Amino acid sequence: MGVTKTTTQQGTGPSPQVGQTVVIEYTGFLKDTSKPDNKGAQFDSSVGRGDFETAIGVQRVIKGWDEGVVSMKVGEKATLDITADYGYGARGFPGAIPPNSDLIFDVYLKGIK
Amino acid sequence: MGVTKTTTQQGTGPSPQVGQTVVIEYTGFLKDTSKPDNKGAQFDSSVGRGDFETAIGVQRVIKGWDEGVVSMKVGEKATLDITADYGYGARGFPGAIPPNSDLIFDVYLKGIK
Repeated sequence: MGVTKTTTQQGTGPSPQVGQTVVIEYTGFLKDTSKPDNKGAQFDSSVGRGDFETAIGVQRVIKGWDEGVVSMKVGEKATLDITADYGYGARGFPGAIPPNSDLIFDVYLKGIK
Repeated sequence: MGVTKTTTQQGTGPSPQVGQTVVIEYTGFLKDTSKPDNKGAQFDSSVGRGDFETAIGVQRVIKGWDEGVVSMKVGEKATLDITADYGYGARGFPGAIPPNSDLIFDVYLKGIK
């Protein structure tokens, strides 16, 4: 239950494998179960900044992204519900994410380099 | 070498010990040796918002803050040069801190609880 994925658009391209570079568009929200779609405050997004690129499965992003994205296919849009332990944990990230925050991300997998 | 400190204003109050809670004002920059004082892009600051309060020395914040702040006295202003090992490490934070980034922080210790 560290990360749960909900598919909102099915993709049919290849699925990322460990070490490949993925290209994603994303928006992140603090989870709040009292709010519509459990989405609390938006804390980050690639929208208007440029698609985000990272090698996947090699701990260069949070564990929920490493595990969620390798389960996706290019073209897929999904929402990842990530527990604090699979996100930024007790530290959080100062200025953006409080300690012990569950997270919701909309993720669109646009490519594998 | 994990964190090195330049004191820019001496403090004369008490110094924190491991496990105490500290009150700090800070600004964080990506290290960029092509820029004055090695300060690249500013990614976060408590200036204009409010002070950051945390238990110190117990891995609630990056190692460079744990060691750097413990070395300070209340009233002290210092600049910390923090290696990636002592900062946010291999993940960083998407759109703000790349993986394996050295960091520069201005820190100002304003209280111990």
